[PDB]
Amino acid sequence: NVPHKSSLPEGIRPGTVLAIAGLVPPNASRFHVNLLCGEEQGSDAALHFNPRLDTSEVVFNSKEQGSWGREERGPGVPFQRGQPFEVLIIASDDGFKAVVGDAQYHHFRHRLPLARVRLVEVGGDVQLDSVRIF
Amino acid sequence: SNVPHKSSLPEGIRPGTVLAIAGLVPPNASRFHVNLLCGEEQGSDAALHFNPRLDTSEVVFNSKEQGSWGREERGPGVPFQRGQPFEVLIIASDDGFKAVVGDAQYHHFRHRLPLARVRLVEVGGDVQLDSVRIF
Repeated sequence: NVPHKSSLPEGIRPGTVLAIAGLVPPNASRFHVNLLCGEEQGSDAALHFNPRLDTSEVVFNSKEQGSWGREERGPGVPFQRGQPFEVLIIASDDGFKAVVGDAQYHHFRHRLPLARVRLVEVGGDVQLDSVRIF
Repeated sequence: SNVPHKSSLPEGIRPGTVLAIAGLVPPNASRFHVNLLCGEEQGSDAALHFNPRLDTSEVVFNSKEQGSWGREERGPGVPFQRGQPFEVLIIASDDGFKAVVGDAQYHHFRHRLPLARVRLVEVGGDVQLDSVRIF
């Protein structure tokens, strides 16, 4: 289950849009999208977006110096085993707006500097159709 | 055909706002528009006028301020077709508006009016509107 990696050569800014389309496999337990601050294993995560099919929830968090912050959770779980999905992660000045299925889902206020984000990683139990940066 | 469609934005929009517009260009369409307007009055100032012209095969970008239009900019050819559906994103940044069409970057329009002046999104002209969403 190797995680997908896409570099952000000039990082991201208010107005950057990450569009991720995929399918949750029928036996899926969980998957994630990470906005990381570099290529090092264990690099800080400005945003950890973690749909959990097994525990019926979506967890948001950040990671800094190897320790996880306090979890935030969205309402319910807008993902279904066997079903395709489209997520938008939109950077603004205040944080990240996660859009799922054409509806605003959660707003994660910035914990780390947005200028530190350099890499998108997608891992876990997910079939990745496309990652696009607008 | 959902038109003219108005989405009021009383709190305005900021950098990181995404306007997703989907619809059908009907068989004999001449042109349609997406306007980011500064108020509800007729002839209001426009931070952005996005104007696909099927009849002349151009896409024009412009602004209107103090009742006067600015200098038009033009995108690269026309990524719309009579009889075909489309998906547009208009993305606001600190610097301007990025127009995405069919999942490909199409044009960047540098801000001419302060983004903070925008109060309303209007869609009109020869388009059968599917959905207008603002994130």
